[PDB]
Amino acid sequence: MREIVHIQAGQCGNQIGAKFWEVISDEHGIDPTGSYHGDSDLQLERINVYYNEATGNKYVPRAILVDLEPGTMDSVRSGPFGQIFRPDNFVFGQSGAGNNWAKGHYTEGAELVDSVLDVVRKESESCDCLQGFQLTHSLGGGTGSGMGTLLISKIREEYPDRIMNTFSVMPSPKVSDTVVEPYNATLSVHQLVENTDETYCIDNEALYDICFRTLKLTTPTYGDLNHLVSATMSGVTTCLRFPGQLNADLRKLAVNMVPFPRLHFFMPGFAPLTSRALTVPELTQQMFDSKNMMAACDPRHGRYLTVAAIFRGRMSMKEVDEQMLNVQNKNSSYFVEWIPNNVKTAVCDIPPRGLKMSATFIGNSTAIQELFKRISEQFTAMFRRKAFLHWYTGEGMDEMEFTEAESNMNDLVSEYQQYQDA
Amino acid sequence: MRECISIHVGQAGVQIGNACWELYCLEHGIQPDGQMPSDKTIGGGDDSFNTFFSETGAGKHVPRAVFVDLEPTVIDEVRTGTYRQLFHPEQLITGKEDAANNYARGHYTIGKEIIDLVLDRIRKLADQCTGLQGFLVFHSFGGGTGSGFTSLLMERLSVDYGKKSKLEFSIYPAPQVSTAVVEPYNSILTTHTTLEHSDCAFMVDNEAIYDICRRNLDIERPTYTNLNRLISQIVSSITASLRFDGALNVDLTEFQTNLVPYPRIHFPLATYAPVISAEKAYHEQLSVAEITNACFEPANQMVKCDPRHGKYMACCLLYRGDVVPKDVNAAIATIKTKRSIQFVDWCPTGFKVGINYQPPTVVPGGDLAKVQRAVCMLSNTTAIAEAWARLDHKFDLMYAKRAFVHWYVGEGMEEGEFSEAREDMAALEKDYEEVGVDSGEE
Amino acid sequence: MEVIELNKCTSGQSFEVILKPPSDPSLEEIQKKLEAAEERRKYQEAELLKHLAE
Amino acid sequence: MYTFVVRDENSSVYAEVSRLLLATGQWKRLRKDNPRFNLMLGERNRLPFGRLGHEPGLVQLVNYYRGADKLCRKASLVKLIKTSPELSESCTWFPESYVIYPTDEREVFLAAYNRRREGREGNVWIAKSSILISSEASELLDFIDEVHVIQKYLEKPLLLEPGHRKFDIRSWVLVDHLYNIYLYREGVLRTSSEPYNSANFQDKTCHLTNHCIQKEYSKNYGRYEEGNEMFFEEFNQYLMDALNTTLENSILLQIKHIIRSCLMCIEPAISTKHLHYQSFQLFGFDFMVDEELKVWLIEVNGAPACAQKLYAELCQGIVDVAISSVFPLAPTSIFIKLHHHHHH
Ligand SMILES: Nc1nc2c(ncn2[C@@H]2O[C@H](COP(=O)(O)OP(=O)(O)OP(=O)(O)O)[C@@H](O)[C@H]2O)c(=O)[nH]1
Ligand SMILES: Nc1nc2c(ncn2[C@@H]2O[C@H](COP(=O)(O)OP(=O)(O)O)[C@@H](O)[C@H]2O)c(=O)[nH]1
Ligand SMILES: Nc1ncnc2c1ncn2[C@@H]1O[C@H](COP(=O)(O)OP(=O)(O)O)[C@@H](O)[C@H]1O
Ligand SMILES: [Ca+2]
Ligand SMILES: [Ca+2]
Ligand SMILES: [Ca+2]
Ligand SMILES: [Cl-]
Ligand SMILES: [Mg+2]
Ligand SMILES: [Mg+2]
Ligand SMILES: [Mg+2]
Ligand SMILES: [Mg+2]
Repeated sequence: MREIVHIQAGQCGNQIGAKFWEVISDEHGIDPTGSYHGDSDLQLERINVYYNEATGNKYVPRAILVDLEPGTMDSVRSGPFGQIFRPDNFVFGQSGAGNNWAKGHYTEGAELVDSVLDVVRKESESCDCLQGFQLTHSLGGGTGSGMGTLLISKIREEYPDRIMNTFSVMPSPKVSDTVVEPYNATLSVHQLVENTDETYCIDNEALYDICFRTLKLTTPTYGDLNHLVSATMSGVTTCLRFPGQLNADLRKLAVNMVPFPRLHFFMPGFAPLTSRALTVPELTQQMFDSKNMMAACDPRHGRYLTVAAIFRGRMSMKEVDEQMLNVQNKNSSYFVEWIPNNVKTAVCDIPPRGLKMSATFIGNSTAIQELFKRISEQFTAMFRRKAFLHWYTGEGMDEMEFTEAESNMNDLVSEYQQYQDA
Repeated sequence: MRECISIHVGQAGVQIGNACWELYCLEHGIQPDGQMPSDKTIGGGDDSFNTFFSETGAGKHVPRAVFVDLEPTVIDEVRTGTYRQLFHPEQLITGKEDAANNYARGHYTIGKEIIDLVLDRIRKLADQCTGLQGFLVFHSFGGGTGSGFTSLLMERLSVDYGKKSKLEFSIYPAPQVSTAVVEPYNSILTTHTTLEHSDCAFMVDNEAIYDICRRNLDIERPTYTNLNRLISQIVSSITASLRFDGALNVDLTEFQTNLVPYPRIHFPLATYAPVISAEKAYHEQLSVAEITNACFEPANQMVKCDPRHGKYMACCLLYRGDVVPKDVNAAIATIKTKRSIQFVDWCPTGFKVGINYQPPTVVPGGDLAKVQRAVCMLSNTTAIAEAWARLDHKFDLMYAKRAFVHWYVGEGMEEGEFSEAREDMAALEKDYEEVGVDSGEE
Repeated sequence: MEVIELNKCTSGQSFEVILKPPSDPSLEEIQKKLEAAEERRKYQEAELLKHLAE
Repeated sequence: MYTFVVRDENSSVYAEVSRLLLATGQWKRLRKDNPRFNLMLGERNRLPFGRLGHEPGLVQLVNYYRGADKLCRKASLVKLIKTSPELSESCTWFPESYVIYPTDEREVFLAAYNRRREGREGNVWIAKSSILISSEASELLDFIDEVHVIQKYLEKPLLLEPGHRKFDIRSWVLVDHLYNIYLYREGVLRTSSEPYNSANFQDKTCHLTNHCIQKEYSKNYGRYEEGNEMFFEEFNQYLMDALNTTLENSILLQIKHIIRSCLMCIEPAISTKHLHYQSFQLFGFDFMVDEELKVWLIEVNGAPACAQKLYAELCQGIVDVAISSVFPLAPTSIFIKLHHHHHH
């Protein structure tokens, strides 16, 4: 359990993926040319989880960049850290996917997927002991969503005993590109329910609200949304990236977080929310606050099956333990009683850039059903009139596949509701 | 002299082992490079310390120890630290990926792949013994390797060394330092499969140790290092009789004989005093009466429980330091008129007492103050079953919903193994109850 | 309260004080259990690859 | 906010205590199987004491003392008294008692029975378990056969007037987590409304003073006081008017002595002073008084009720001294603190 292979697919996937690499490269002291210039050994101890070491003490992200059009990856390559990525790990077509899951999954994506897998295989081949994969993508478009889930299936077939983890951006009318997003997201969710072990549900609804309501951003851009995402992604991978006891690899995280295989969709949260001194008590209260959650679900509307909390910075561990106990002891009703001691806490001395201390929240809450119900309602409003379906049937799909995807997502909802009441 | 082989399994087992051998070296005057000046017989011998150490012609004293972990980072630290010279490479065994806090993964999936190797490396140690007594096995209940690989090892050890005794030092799970929600599952699975293979097991609840460190060492937030230094003192107190001249608990068999009349009920409670902070500027040294009295306080036990509401089958007192029998007997007489000490009808109310004149050794720069006298009581009391009750309840809460079970089945373990293990624990709780217990708006 | 079996040596002493008197699976089987579990992992994996082939 | 769980729904006292804790607004009740509680109001039987005091971040308290059953079980109390030096077989405030199985104290019982029978001494005993009054041993033994205790029956009770009637005194005693012993200032007399008849132990309505019994078999139930309960102000006035003495002097001194003796005897066995969780418990001590104004202990109850008109006050006293002592909220104590330190 050491190496992770990172993949980022499509426009959203690549934009947030690029930001993730910028952020953690800074945290690990790796500059845009892959040279190390940090002042702490904590930085390099587990650097091999995410980076290969090339010649000249150069560190290279174990990262594969995928798209069905070149535009966003041209931008990535021009980006500040664009030169750090391995040039042969850019795999792209020219056709685009037109926000169409069928094109990403069955036609345009089909034609490209083998070459992605050649690169993945070359990455896995140099791994001393691959843990598994993390994928960044959105569910509302065509490439990240349709081709991204195609990839996950092929990867599982080839590495069926490795962990699959995703950061999956869920669409919202509030931050929407096309009307077919609910279709692409429902089709993708069924894939995720079956073929990932752990999925961070990143809700563009939540991201927008935080930017608007909390950060006082009148007109949030995708860039502002991605600030929150990259901050969250750094937080939730801290335990994989730095020496530590708890959830230090992807399988142990799954074992701590997933009591039933399908219910592996996590609501992440972060504090303090950023666009000059925070106390452990304040971090703890803010990390559990709905307003700090990146999935637009009311956690008081459900129950926590499991929780992982990660605190970063120099702070009193005694105080951390006290505050974490205080949260559970004073709101014990929201933690299912049939999983004793279901909240685990890690502390890492290195804080993220620009903060003295911070906290990241990963919840497996039954309230996540609210996010799937929302997608399900939007899907049905259209599907009942078969609206916009020609875009999909034109790529060889039939309606039955929509009925099935819908049924399985409603099953998922019913399954959360079951443990909410147990 | 008859040799004992120590086996350290998984992170808790390995790190506790590290602490113990450090302490053993200090106690016997063995240097980090393995040399032992005071040992005038170069290159061999059958002194009492040779029970735990072999010797090279170069005069190096080598722990009769094997370290096993399914991932390398913890053992790599043994290979690279102070006592790296102490151990031969073949004594330190690592895999590449761990058991992921999953008993089934440690026991079936990864266990199957490394057990023949581990056994070969133990065989090598055994072939150096002229009269192997048996095994001391250190591991956690909660980890995947600690739980799952140990049970597999213990099964096979009974097959390949059928006449040898096996003692355990086992770390019982405590949420304040634990790293997995499923630790109750792993504890119960490993206890079930190990029960028939272990002759005597000393359980240490991390909660008890944690609180002793907070309360008596004024450590605000104890680390595994704090905890392991204290555990190693207790382990040393327990094994001192195998490593020094004496006439009590002089061989592994005597542990069962003195502490375990009923084979299944083989978990003695350890109680230790005194634990004093090295930072404590002014400390009044405690008497024999005071440290003995402290053996009957729950706050000093390795497992929090209430021996007053239980019964004893046996009690041993192990002293280190300035202690003579007269004061022990005076202490006991007095304690007997105050404490509730009820033995079962079929055992004599008495104490086996061992005294080693050398006071406890403490690690330079450690948390523990040097004291003039210390004691470790080992009592086989039914009250320790409180800890099984706690575990079994947690197990029941999760298992009723099959929470996390799919992880174990996915490793090829059958679900039936959960309920079989649980049934055995139920039978075990019942056994303690029978041994230990007699028989509205008003 | 009687003391008994007092033994003394340079390094220490031991004795007993009474306050009152009274009132396995073979290697074969182990291997078969591990192989049974391995077969089960194999079957579950084959089922998976079949489902992915479809 | 403090938290508590309720595990005996049939308890009137703690139902009232629960009612009160809520009404403060600083206590919240959890589901009975939620482990994150400060306070357990526990079940009467097989309370899981082993699962208490293992919740990081919570000081935990329970309303029963593990081991107090030794005092609160007929057979146990007899054994405890005979075998404890501080009480002893020679103890003077507990009637001669023997434990009889259907070890068994049979031959020892008969020996004292015969002894009385030969000395002409009055020889009525009472058998009961967790009731037969008789002067014939054979009957006593034969009834049981069909664990018990046989107890010298107090042939010479103090009889109230008018009524020529028997009674027993209930005292409520709260022992807190520090092992302070608090005697509630209000006790109650459970009276028999039927004149005492010593030439017929067959009809037991005039011989056994239990509320339930007088509430059925007694055709004068409620005749002298409501219901069959005389309280202390009145009983004291009676003692002053009739016997020229006070309740304090003739009776209560012995009661306090007995209560303290019993509880101090078992303190080493049940104290939670250095324990990872803490206990308190409310006890119901039952007394009889003879015509010499001598007090005898009959039994100790581990899960008592309270007299209707006293719940409010006693139950408030419970949260005051037993609960808020451990978990303080954001007089003229109703209790008498039983303490005494004679030097010798
Ligand atoms: N006292 C003490 N307990 C420890 C130590 N290390 C881990 N533990 C406890 O052991 C349990 C976790 O088991 P580990 O030994 O770390 O796991 P492992 O045996 O290495 O097994 P895997 O990592 O799952 O393969 C938890 O209850 C920990 O709190 C240690 O050094 N000292
Ligand atoms: N948070 C975030 N969401 C994005 C970004 N780009 C696109 N999206 C969302 O992703 C969905 C559109 O899919 P996209 O990734 O652009 O299509 P693809 O290239 O075919 O995968 C919509 O839900 C958009 O709101 C981005 O940079 N950040
Ligand atoms: N030794 C005795 N002498 C006289 N009366 C007794 C004696 N023992 C019991 N009684 C009567 O029987 C009643 C019930 O007995 P007791 O054991 O105190 O309560 P319970 O049977 O309700 O547990 C008492 O209130 C008392 O009136
Ligand atoms: Ca083409
Ligand atoms: Ca030698
Ligand atoms: Ca055996
Ligand atoms: Cl053998
Ligand atoms: Mg787009
Ligand atoms: Mg490990
Ligand atoms: Mg009564
Ligand atoms: Mg009664």
